[PDB]
Amino acid sequence: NLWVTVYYGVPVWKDAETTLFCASDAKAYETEKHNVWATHACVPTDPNPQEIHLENVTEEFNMWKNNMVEQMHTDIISLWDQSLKPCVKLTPLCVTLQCTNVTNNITDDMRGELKNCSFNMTTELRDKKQKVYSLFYRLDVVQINKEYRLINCNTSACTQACPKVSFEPIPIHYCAPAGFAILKCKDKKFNGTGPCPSVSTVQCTHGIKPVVSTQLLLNGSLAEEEVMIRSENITNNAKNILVQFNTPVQINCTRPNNNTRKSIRIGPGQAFYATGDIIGDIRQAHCNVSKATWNETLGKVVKQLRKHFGNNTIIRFANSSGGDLEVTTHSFNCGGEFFYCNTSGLFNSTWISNDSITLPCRIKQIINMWQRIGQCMYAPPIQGVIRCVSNITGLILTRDGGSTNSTTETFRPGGGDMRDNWRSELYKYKVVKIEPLGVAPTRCKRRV
Amino acid sequence: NLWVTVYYGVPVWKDAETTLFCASDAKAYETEKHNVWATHACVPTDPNPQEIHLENVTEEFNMWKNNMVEQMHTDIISLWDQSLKPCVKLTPLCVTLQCTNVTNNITDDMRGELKNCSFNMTTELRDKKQKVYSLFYRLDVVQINKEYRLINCNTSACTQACPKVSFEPIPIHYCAPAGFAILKCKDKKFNGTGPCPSVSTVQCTHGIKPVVSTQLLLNGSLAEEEVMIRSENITNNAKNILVQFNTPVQINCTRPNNNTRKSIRIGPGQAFYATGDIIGDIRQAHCNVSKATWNETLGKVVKQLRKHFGNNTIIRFANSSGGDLEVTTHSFNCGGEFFYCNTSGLFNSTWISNDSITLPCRIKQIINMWQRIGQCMYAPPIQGVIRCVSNITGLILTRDGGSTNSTTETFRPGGGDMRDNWRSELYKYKVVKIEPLGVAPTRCKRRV
Amino acid sequence: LWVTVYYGVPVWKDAETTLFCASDAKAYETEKHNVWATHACVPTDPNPQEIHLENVTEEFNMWKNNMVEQMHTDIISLWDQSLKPCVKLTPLCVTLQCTNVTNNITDDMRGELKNCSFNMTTELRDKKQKVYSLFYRLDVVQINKEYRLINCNTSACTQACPKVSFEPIPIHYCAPAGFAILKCKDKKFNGTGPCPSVSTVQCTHGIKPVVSTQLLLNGSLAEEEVMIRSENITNNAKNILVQFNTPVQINCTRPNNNTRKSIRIGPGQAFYATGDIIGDIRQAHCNVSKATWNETLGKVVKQLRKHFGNNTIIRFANSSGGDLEVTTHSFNCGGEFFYCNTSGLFNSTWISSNDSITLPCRIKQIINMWQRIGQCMYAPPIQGVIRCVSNITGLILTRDGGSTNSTTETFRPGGGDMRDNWRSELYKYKVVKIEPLGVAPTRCKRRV
Amino acid sequence: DFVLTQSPHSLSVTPGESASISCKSSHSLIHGDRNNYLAWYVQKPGRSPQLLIYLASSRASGVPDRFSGSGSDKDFTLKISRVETEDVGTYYCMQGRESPWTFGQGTKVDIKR
Amino acid sequence: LGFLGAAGSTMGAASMTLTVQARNLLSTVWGIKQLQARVLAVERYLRDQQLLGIWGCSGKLICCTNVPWNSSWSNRNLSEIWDNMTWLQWDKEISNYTQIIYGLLEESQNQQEKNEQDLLALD
Amino acid sequence: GFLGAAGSTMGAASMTLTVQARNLLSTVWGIKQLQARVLAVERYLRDQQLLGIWGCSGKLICCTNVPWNSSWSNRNLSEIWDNMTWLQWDKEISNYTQIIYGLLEESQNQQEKNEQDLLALD
Amino acid sequence: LGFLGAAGSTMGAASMTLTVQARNLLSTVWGIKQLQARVLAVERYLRDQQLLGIWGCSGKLICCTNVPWNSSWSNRNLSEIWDNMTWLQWDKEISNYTQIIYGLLEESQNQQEKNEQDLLALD
Amino acid sequence: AQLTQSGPEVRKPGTSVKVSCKAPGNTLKTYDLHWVRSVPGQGLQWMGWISHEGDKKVIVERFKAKVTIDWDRSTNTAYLQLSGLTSGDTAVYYCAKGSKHRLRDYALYDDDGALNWAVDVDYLSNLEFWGQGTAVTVSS
Ligand SMILES: *[C@@H]1O[C@H](CO)[C@@H](O[C@@H]2O[C@H](CO)[C@@H](O[C@@H]3O[C@H](CO)[C@@H](O)[C@H](O)[C@@H]3O)[C@H](O)[C@H]2NC(C)=O)[C@H](O)[C@H]1NC(C)=O
Ligand SMILES: *[C@@H]1O[C@H](CO)[C@@H](O[C@@H]2O[C@H](CO)[C@@H](O)[C@H](O)[C@H]2NC(C)=O)[C@H](O)[C@H]1NC(C)=O
Ligand SMILES: *[C@@H]1O[C@H](CO)[C@@H](O)[C@H](O)[C@H]1NC(C)=O
Repeated sequence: NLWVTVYYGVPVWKDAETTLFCASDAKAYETEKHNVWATHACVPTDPNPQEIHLENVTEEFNMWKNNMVEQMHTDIISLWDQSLKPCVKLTPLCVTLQCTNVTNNITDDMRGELKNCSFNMTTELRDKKQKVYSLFYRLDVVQINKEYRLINCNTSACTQACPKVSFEPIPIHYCAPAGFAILKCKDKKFNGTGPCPSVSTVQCTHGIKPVVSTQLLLNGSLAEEEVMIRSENITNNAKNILVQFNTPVQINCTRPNNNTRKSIRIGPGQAFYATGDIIGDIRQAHCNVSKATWNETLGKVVKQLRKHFGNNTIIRFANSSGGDLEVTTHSFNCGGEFFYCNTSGLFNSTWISNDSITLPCRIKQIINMWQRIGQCMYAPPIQGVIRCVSNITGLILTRDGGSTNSTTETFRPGGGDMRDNWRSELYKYKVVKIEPLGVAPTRCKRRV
Repeated sequence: NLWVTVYYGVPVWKDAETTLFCASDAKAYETEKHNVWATHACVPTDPNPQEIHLENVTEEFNMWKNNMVEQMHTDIISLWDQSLKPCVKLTPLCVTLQCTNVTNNITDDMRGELKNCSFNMTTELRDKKQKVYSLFYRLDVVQINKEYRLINCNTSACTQACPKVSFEPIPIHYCAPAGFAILKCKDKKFNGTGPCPSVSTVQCTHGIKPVVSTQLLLNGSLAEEEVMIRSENITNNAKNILVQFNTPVQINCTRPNNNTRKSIRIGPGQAFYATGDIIGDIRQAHCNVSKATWNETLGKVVKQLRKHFGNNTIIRFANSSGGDLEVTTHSFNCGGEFFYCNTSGLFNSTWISNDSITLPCRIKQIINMWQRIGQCMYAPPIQGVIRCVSNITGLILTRDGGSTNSTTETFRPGGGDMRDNWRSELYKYKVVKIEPLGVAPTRCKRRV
Repeated sequence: LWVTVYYGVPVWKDAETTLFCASDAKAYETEKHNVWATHACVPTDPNPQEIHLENVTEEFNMWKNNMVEQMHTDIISLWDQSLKPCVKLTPLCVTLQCTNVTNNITDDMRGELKNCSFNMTTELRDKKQKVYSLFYRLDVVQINKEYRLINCNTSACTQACPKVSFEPIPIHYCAPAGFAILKCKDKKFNGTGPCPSVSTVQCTHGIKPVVSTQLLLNGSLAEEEVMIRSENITNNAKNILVQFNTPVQINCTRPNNNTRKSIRIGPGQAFYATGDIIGDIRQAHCNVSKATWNETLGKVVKQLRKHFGNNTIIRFANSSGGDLEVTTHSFNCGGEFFYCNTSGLFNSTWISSNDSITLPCRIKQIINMWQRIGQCMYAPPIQGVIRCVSNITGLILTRDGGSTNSTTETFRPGGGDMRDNWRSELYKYKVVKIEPLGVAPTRCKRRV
Repeated sequence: DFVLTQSPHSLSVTPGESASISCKSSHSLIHGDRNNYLAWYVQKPGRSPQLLIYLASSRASGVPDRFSGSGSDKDFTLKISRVETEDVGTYYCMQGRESPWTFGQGTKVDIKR
Repeated sequence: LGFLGAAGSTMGAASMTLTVQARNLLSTVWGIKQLQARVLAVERYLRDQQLLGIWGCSGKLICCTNVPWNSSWSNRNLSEIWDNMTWLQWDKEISNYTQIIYGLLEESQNQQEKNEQDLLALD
Repeated sequence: GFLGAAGSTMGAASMTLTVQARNLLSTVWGIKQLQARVLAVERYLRDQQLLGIWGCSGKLICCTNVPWNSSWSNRNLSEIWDNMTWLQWDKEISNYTQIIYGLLEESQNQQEKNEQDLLALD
Repeated sequence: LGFLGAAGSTMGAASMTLTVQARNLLSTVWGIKQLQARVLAVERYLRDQQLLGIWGCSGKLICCTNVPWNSSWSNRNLSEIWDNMTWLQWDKEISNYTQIIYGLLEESQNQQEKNEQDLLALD
Repeated sequence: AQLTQSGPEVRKPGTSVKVSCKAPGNTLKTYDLHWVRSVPGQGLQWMGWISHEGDKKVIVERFKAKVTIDWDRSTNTAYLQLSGLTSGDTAVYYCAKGSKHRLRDYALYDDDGALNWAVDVDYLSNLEFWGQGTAVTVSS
């Protein structure tokens, strides 16, 4: 004698994919700073968090199949483009350039690194001449024959970045629609997959900074109580390893040259910002890292790889295997200037079981972001000297070699994907759909 | 004794902000002339809008903080931008011009107002060029250092106003969405703020003409009993005064020249409409106002301005204080031409305890409209003579000075802000949201 | 007898709504985008769920059907959307210098191809290149040995993206929730009136957006008899639709082995010219079989006399002329556009075998598709020989009409508006709107 | 291109013989490939000058085909075949490559006896 | 069986399967017109429920009320309807008076929702 | 008419509830439509959902098992239902609304389990 | 005590908080996101509401039904269910048998609607 | 065919001289205008030219201080103006008409192939028509 009773509002959820919506704080919203990740879209965020802890609850996570990371990738790309739409398009810059080396005050380290180029142009009127010049970096010009052209001419014409917009990452919060929930894993020992005994639910995620980097994760969130190593198929060789630090390593970067701007007029109401001329002497850009606090950190990373790779295996670190400058170098931008720096000084050692390091960097102004083809961007020059300081919170590593069962392991820096930079933040979160109807047996009957 | 009871459908409301939508006069549907701010794509209005009276209910109004005016201002600009997305862009016109005076048969007052310019323009074949000429008003050209250029070539490229689209102000009705309601203040002596002891409810507002003008409100709706003076704070000089006439005074305008429109083809499927020549004598454009009627309307306004500043204070009228043409002159357009008239002959008097006033006017073809910089429009010429008759129904004034006492007040025209114009129509409306859930005490108790 | 209230009754009435597309998921495996936007179209059901309706005798009408009007706008809108990311050939409107091709030519093709050379732009703004391309006679016009492309005095064409395909794919039309699509199943339905065999479907059968003229290709066949359908059968200003009960194959080919050539006209965008022709140059044509075509006309006449009398003489003629877009059989064969002289088919008089009929066809590269003037498309050439085989399943006819005579009826091919094509597929279907509420007497009463 | 020099200052030729006069150019004088801008004139005593050869090989209308010119890119020469009494005069080579345009110094021809 | 499958069955037999219909009433070229359809379906669906909610039938597929039948609408007997007709053609016959019947059902409801609560406020 | 009794007394308006209830639902101008419509439907459903958990769910007038706290208001029924107005009533009791709304939720659940326990004993 | 908080507690203790979960089921081309999302929310809530409405449970959070509990579905004693089990466990045991159950709930309802109408007509 | 010049001149120092050179009717209007100087033993020298289009006009910097050329288009009259004469300015002045080649040695084009601006350079092809002379004699 048992009859079906139907309940509405039961706490049951199921894995699902849905379109999250962005939220942001009001500091930039109140004054219209116009960041690339503009607040015009994201709604004002809640005045305070409303997280709820769930006792007795166990849930199965997987950081590597998360739909959140894919939905963040597309939106970051889309928000980037819509910011570049109104800006002037530098189609008239594809002419023949006549360039000569700058010889005034040059450090031997960068003989012939930037050039003094001149070319014909029109003024604000269609039918009047104008001859202009500008300094260009050697990576942006390719010889055609002492005649050159910009690297991008034979593929596409790309848009100058509007001077009043900024690339600085402001945190953006990802909040779930009605009928859905976000489960956050609070386990300190989590390895990115398997059950999480300390689940809790939150209205929506913490502030995430959309930083762009390679071979090193900058301005991120630190692990707790121990360095963490996350990989899905650790015994592979085509699977990257994500390392998260428990204490930052500080990196300082600078571009000592004192550059000067020059606003050229090309067409009605359009301007081109040339590099003018440099005050002082030309020197190499570089970044600094502490020799003591960096090899005190590699000693903590190795002691975790010793777990996955034997108690007496001899580890080894080496520089990038090769490829394009965007993948073999620690790329980033600070102060609106794009850096491509040589990390061969850091990944060089063997572990057998002040003297701050300097990394020389090269600058560029023709930018191909998101690994797309046929679409670049031109970075206007920045007045004065620029400097920046940032945390280092993680590495992207790629193993190689299978010649022996276990004698040594050689690790090199990665950079073959961009979602890796955001799987380091969205690893605690997952989205679930709520199914509130349930039927259970109990002794009851419909009277009458 | 008393148990709570919940009622669904109680009449109650609260002030709110919402997105209203346009409704169009059905009798204009059949025209299909595709004017700006399309009255098509609106929801056709029913033939008998329903007004509902609300007996002995009193409501607070505030026309200055009303949000409806902000939406209308944002809508009209949005409609204006779309209306000239598709058709021609005058980038090729930014070349050097060779101009000379025109003096064939000209009046003494129009001695040097328009010029005859020649330029080498492109043909529909990209590889050929043709020499053409056109007449330009002196306000639309500037010397480069007899070589001229269009005023805008160093600021932006103008879009040619689209020849088959009309600028006429067709009336627009604003409707509220379901769940919201519009209230109308029926009181006749309402000064814009405070209690309104007579209110009513309407589905949608009356027809509002989006007329664009400065220093005089044209084709507007009249008052019912008396000339009304309105302002936020009369004791502040820096805030405008709005006047609403009880009767109209006619203003007749005309450009008495016989213009000829000449098509020039500058590319495949694109044409530039130039002004060819004048068939007859060249005369100044002007507007007329009845001297005997303006002399008495200002009599009332002083009579209604004595209620604020005293029975005895001397009240004076002076022409525009100073500024650029858009604000310092009475601007409008009839047919397709944009007039900038000199109102120094209307505001000329001093008041102490059959003829016509003929205001000279000038014409422009490069128009900026909504006080934007970098966005421009070009208005092509119109064939033949153009004449227009219109009401005048309000003034926008600003008082000044005052030192140690109110001994002689003076007023001047102003009002370059375009949203003060519509505030004179939407001063009787407000939007509220319904809250149909109410709880009240009653003896009644649920059965079980 | 008290009023009852029923919800969910099976009642419906006619009304118009926005149907949405549904396409086979199996087509996603092709991976290649097409004009008809399979990705935008909703995925279709695994299999239809057609339901038969006994006792039902719905009334149908094929001529005043809102479904066909919707398909017309959808097809045009999809077409325009696909050409946005392609190249705008503005720099192609330049003077051409052309000479006849006389290298290994046949008599019939003499003068139909031209060898044109011209200056053209390149990736750098201050250089030009001299190139040549073969152009068909129909595409160029003279400037009185100098030529130009025909479209240059109307508008600029958009080059078709070389990757997309013009190949039709079936699209299903589906009704939204609360609406239904009724389907007729009478085997002798003449397009209007009762349909004693109605049924309802979730979506229509797969319909191919084929574009043709004077002959319907790749369509649906009738059953057991050739069906004739028209609106006002004794009206000379009305078209007549004939649907075959069996198909007659038409083989079409372009024997020339021509080669595509790429020219760079700007940064990142290229123009596809015709390079040369290998071997002899011959004429394109289409074939039909005399034995099978003739018997089809004999079946077509039989049903025509049933309307126009048994004793009436009937004739077929070759159309009264017009432009090639309407006076010829026009269709698309593997990315190349044909225009065939159909005079060989419609030539007979009726009074009551391995052979062929060859139809000489011309080819065209500048296309105005939907009878618009202002939008043109440039179809790039195709490498090698091409061939097509297709059903003929219909026929569009017009009647000349006798004046004071009745003993001879002469018909000609027409083509009308393009939407006459899809009336041959959507005649069976109509959209209805459900009405689930009803009231009826019963013995019931409410208690208390 | 500034200065042009002709090698023989005086020339004596027996009737029925051929004649040869060479003009030397300081700079290229060639625009590109096919075009060379050199011309040859004659000023018979007490008369106005006359045009004989232009573009360094082309012969003017009305000039008997006995006058033939050849040369390119800083080497030119004018040949007359079977000279006659009326060939006495003075010959100037002119360059049209760059402004200001200049004449040669002049070669003087006389019938031999 | 089947959606609208009873359209040709009799009025008395087609009323036994009302659930199949009601359950089927709410089940960038083609990206913006799609949404303009989905919202309309919900808009119509709530129109019916609201009407049923003000006649007291807010949760039933069959509902009876205290509004007397008027022969001036249709005087025919059950010997002439309910077993020899179809819902498709009854709509045609009774359509002329629907605007009225829907109105009586409203006042006949507040006529009940007050007298009911008047008993709880007294006893 | 619609809102045609906003100035009448509370008792007088109580018989005009239906006129309000019927009116609670149903390119620049184009994008305005979609925003307005989806705002109206969502507002309508919140009232229906909220009015449903309280146990009424189909009714415009509905009694409840929650007594009236004197602190919310003390005035008599001869001083409310015949001399106040709903627009005036919302002014008297505004702060308490969200507190009262939290009571009816619990009162109903007790009924739901009680009229379910009072069915299991059979 | 908050939203979804009783997900890890006994089944009987979890049903005391149905209202907390019940309240939260509902609340330029780039921004069509914030419109696609909301329309979806509305039509998901209406799907559950309709599914209850055609079971007889119009506005009831804990609704009884006359459908017998087939023992093949689950064999537990009521103490094994309502005392020492969680709703996220029960979902695992009945998932296969869920779809059929909604049928029996729907079959039993219109029978009562037809029956009660007949009994009223018997008056 | 031929051109006809004004007769000989004899002017004292310091003064100015105008020389005319006219073509039969309007038989030569598509040929450019050139001036040449002859001094016995000094050879032929080039002074200046005017393009038939009227877009160019130059004079060698040696003579540019005093000499000036005019072309009355309506009457087809060519004038050579000499001022500040000296004993070394005695010469014989010829007028010539010849052809030229105009070649676009550089050009900057728009996005759609339209021309913004270009530099066309004039090269001299031949001097094919000649005058008779004007024996200007400078003496006390
Ligand atoms: C099918 O097409 C035929 C035409 O081929 C239509 O018949 C035409 O109908 C019009 C309108 O009724 C007739 O005009 C009237 O005719 C008489 C002349 O004595 C007179 O009453 C009026 O003054 C008027 O002109 C017209 O004569 C007639 N034509 C023929 C040839 O009969 C017919 O209406 C179409 N059918 C349908 C259903 O639309
Ligand atoms: C983890 O990575 C290893 C590779 O190092 C995978 O092992 C291989 O799996 C494939 C597929 O079954 C076999 O064909 C190979 O023989 C395996 N190689 C070895 C050395 O065992 C392993 O499958 C991966 N694990 C997962 C779960 O994907
Ligand atoms: C992560 O933890 C899970 C659960 O214990 C385990 O199965 C897995 O092997 C661990 N490591 C990796 C690399 O997945």
